[PDB]
Amino acid sequence: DVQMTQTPLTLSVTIGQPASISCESSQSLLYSNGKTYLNWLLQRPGQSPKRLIYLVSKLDSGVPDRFTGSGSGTDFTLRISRVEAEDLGVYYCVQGTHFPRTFGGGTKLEIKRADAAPTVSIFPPSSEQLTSGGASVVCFLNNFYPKDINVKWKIDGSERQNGVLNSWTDQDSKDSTYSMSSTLTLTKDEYERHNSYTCEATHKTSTSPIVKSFNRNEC
Amino acid sequence: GVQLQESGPGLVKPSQSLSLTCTVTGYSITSDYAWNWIRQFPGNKLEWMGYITYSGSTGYNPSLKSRISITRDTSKNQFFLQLNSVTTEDTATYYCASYDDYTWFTYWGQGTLVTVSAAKTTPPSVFPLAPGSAAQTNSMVTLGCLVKGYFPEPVTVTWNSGSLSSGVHTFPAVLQSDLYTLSSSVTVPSSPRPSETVTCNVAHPASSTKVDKKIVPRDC
Repeated sequence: DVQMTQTPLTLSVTIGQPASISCESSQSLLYSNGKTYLNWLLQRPGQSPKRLIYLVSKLDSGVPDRFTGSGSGTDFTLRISRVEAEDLGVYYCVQGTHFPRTFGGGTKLEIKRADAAPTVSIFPPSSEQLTSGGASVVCFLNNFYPKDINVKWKIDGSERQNGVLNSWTDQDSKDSTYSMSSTLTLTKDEYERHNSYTCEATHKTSTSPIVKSFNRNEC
Repeated sequence: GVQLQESGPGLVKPSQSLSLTCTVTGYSITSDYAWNWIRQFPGNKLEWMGYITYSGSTGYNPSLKSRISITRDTSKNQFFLQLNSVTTEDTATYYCASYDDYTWFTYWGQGTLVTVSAAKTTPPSVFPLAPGSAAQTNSMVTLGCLVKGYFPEPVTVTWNSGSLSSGVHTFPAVLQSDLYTLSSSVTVPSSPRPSETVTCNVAHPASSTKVDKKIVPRDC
């Protein structure tokens, strides 16, 4: 199998700046008819892969003039003269000269944007859930940047690691921010043996952590 | 234009056979090109499985060949994928695609998720998320829906039947104990809610479940 190696693994670039992705094959991708079958795909978040370039440097229909492909033999490069928000996603290198067809590992393009503080909201368990014998406390941290963030849960002031489920969305193409959901799940019995529930967020945009909480007294 | 659409079971028991269908509209599969099956594993890894050309000849990835088969139905304009003795390692998103490497013709399907597990299909429980110790004195109000305890993926979440689309954040599901938990949030100005109604609509095809949950202010 021909091995495709893409560099770098990730690329954080600001809008308007250039970006370059490299791809190397262990064997020459030159075919017996003189053509080199090397394509480039782009898989935007939540979408199927889409081919941008084929035969090394030919642009597929609809693909902006900003993209340019070059290379020969075993070394190929994809260049974007000016990055736009819609370019974010995962770029793949793929060869069709040797059997079986193989793809490179992928290069994730992230839009380097200005720092943005998260908007935190906390939610107590719904009455409907409490009836089932369970209790989930939810905390949303929306539209922030960079992606790095630390969320801590405190029940009656004590930190809780067990039973916490965290999930991040991919980078939003409209504002280039990320959002995060943190859910703390407890049994109805444990939820009722405590009073204060706190969601604490540590992010580079604030010197002190951002805190949201509620007590089972004011509902 | 040309359109490829995958269809098939979303859940398959281990050791059993997986069967998927790719329905092609807008172009005949006997005219030209190779019609492929490609799968994507969690983690972004892509793997070409095989193809059947317009002439009916097939080609399979050596790593699968012993248990893979691709056939077609020229009267319905469809080609199929059959993967035998599937294990948990075959869990992935399956795509059908058509291209030739030297022409402008390239089309990919939407992809379909296939989970291999012994776990049973379970409908989700939908809980409304409304503000707690507050009446929302700010300008914006964030609401949400918690979709808990379902299997397998995926579920679909819309707000107010799709009319409410801006300010929405639906988070990727997290697995725990053979069950998934997903959440979604929507932010609206203090003007609407609680005045105007805000409902989240969740659908779980695997269990043919469909539930609309209205978000109402808490009393307590």
